[PDB]
Amino acid sequence: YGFQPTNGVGYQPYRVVVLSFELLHAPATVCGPKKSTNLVKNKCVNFNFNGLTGTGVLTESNKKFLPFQQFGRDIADTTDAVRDPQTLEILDITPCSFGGVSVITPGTNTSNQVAVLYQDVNCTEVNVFQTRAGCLIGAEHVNNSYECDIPIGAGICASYQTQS
Amino acid sequence: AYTNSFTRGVYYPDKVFRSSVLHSTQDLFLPFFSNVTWFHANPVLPFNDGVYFASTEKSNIIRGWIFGTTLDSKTQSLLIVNNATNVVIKVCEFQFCNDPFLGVMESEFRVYSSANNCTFEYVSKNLREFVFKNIDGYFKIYSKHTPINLVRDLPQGFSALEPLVDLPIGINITRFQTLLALHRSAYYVGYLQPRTFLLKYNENGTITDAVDCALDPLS
Amino acid sequence: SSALGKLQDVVNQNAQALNTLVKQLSSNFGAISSVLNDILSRLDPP
Amino acid sequence: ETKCTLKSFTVEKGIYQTSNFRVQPTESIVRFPNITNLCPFGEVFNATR
Amino acid sequence: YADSFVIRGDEVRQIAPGQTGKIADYNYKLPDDFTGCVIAWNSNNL
Ligand SMILES: *[C@@H]1O[C@H](CO)[C@@H](O[C@@H]2O[C@H](CO)[C@@H](O)[C@H](O)[C@H]2NC(C)=O)[C@H](O)[C@H]1NC(C)=O
Ligand SMILES: *[C@@H]1O[C@H](CO)[C@@H](O[C@@H]2O[C@H](CO)[C@@H](O)[C@H](O)[C@H]2NC(C)=O)[C@H](O)[C@H]1NC(C)=O
Ligand SMILES: *[C@@H]1O[C@H](CO)[C@@H](O)[C@H](O)[C@H]1NC(C)=O
Ligand SMILES: *[C@@H]1O[C@H](CO)[C@@H](O)[C@H](O)[C@H]1NC(C)=O
Ligand SMILES: *[C@@H]1O[C@H](CO)[C@@H](O)[C@H](O)[C@H]1NC(C)=O
Ligand SMILES: *[C@@H]1O[C@H](CO)[C@@H](O)[C@H](O)[C@H]1NC(C)=O
Ligand SMILES: *[C@@H]1O[C@H](CO)[C@@H](O)[C@H](O)[C@H]1NC(C)=O
Ligand SMILES: *[C@@H]1O[C@H](CO)[C@@H](O)[C@H](O)[C@H]1NC(C)=O
Ligand SMILES: *[C@@H]1O[C@H](CO)[C@@H](O)[C@H](O)[C@H]1NC(C)=O
Ligand SMILES: *[C@@H]1O[C@H](CO)[C@@H](O)[C@H](O)[C@H]1NC(C)=O
Repeated sequence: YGFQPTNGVGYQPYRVVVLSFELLHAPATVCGPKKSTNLVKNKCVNFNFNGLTGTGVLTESNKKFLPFQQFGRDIADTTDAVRDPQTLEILDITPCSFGGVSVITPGTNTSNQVAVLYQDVNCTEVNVFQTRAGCLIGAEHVNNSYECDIPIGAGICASYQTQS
Repeated sequence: AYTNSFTRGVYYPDKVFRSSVLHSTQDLFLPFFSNVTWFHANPVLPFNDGVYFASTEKSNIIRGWIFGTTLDSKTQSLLIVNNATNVVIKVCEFQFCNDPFLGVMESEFRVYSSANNCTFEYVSKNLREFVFKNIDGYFKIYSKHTPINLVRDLPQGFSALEPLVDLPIGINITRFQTLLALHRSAYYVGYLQPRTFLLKYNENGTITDAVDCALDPLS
Repeated sequence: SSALGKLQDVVNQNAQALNTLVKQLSSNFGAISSVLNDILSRLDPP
Repeated sequence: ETKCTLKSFTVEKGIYQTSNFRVQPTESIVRFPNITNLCPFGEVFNATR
Repeated sequence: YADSFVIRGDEVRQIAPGQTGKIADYNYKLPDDFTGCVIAWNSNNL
């Protein structure tokens, strides 16, 4: 080619690069970059650390891994800790609160009022009274002791007095 | 010569931390109380399924290994070397001396005579154990450096080996060798089989004891 | 102070059963994995 | 809800399990190792000759 | 419901209950809960 600067387009030099991706039969190789995002703590989230996928609330911990160890698990083999791959800090994993809901009825033939128990849940995550059976909403906590009427649990009972 | 390991060649088989528990695994291990070859100072050995490899000295006579199927050209092989500088992993097609070594002036490296088609490079008394294995195109290397209070005999005790490297090569392996620094101015080889072990984990997460579950009725 | 085996056994039996229940959440029963986020990631809905 | 789970327009005094409850994930996060092997294409796409 | 059209001769297996394909993913879909028949016959003579 005798290239010259006063050549019409289609006679001027073009530089070409041909990328050819091949896949023999190895174990792996080059791939595209994996974008990430900041880490928030003390909220039920959907996390993903390197491929470790789950959901729950992440707090900071008092464990000490070994430099090559990347996550922890307990008896029954559930993941209960993790290392995040940028801070090099280990974080506790706690499942996000759950439970049952029970309604306390004084009998529909007597009233339409009800109380509600959220079983083994702290009261913040739902007048309002904290038992050892859970959080109880819609019942007043009196100071006298009667015979048990409706069993709530852990020593507490409920009843329709006087009207409430 | 041949010698008897006692409880040797235990490595962490995964990245998982564990507090004070007893965890059971199935993997490739060096059985307890095994028949390990003894070498003094060497020849082409087999691989066939992983390798345990200890060594003892204060100087550094053991200067890496060489791996592969043919240890020559016409097929690819690995080469792991250490001059007085630092480690040099390398993967080409080579032409290896049938008796390859390096001298100690301090001029050396009569190891190979060819370095073609390189597909991977890298550059940068005592008891030094290593476990080499090769699964799904990955060549894993575990290692541990314990100090003996002897010079060159295989001691007794428990010491778990921590993972070092991971190489996505793809290379086939059937044979391996060793490399030594000559004189110009002791090592063992076990093999690994599929066993089932019971590892005792400390509260910091280290393996402190183990049980080989196919030794005897008590185990 | 220096025998309560009948009380210890009912505790042990219940714990041994509850652990076997959770340890079954990691068997395939003839599937590609034990995780639903792995069958919902490398398979189409059909 | 009690009347639904009991299948009846009358209910008698007691305590009744009616449903479950659980907190939902607020958002999603992702973590990964930093970059280092960006792999320079400013040699093949940026050559002098 | 009679749905009547014409396609390329290749993606006749693209009209099926539950599948992936450039014809099935963009121009015509059937539910996996399909119930009915599919008839196809050649046409370049019309
Ligand atoms: C990942 O990269 C970031 C920077 O991109 C590193 O963040 C620094 O961390 C050190 C702590 O060792 C801090 O003193 C610096 O202020 C941080 N700088 C920035 C810009 O965030 C982080 O250490 C790297 N981690 C790894 C494992 O490579
Ligand atoms: C080759 O190198 C040059 C210079 O480093 C790159 O040119 C830059 O391109 C960006 C986006 O078009 C501009 O914002 C910059 O101003 C350019 N550089 C300069 C110095 O002005 C170019 O992107 C590189 N080529 C490739 C393919 O990466
Ligand atoms: C339920 O209601 C009926 C109808 O009002 C009444 O006859 C009966 O006594 C009530 N049952 C009680 C109060 O236990
Ligand atoms: C419930 O949450 C409060 C708020 O942090 C906390 O102080 C308390 O210990 C928790 N448990 C009980 C039983 O109140
Ligand atoms: C119940 O009695 C205790 C006495 O220790 C008192 O502190 C509390 O305020 C009382 N509660 C009510 C609702 O009277
Ligand atoms: C190891 O095997 C060889 C094979 O002949 C045998 O001669 C030797 O006694 C064995 N060593 C031990 C410690 O069992
Ligand atoms: C050590 O050996 C490697 C093997 O190629 C070589 O690259 C390196 O230069 C050697 N060290 C010195 C100081 O030459
Ligand atoms: C490997 O080297 C030989 C000789 O140098 C050469 O013929 C062959 O093309 C090389 N392999 C590849 C994939 O280029
Ligand atoms: C390793 O050698 C075997 C010989 O049986 C061969 O079948 C296999 O393909 C080789 N490995 C690779 C990755 O090609
Ligand atoms: C490691 O374990 C030892 C004994 O089990 C313990 O005393 C120590 O606190 C742990 N943590 C260290 C050394 O950081």
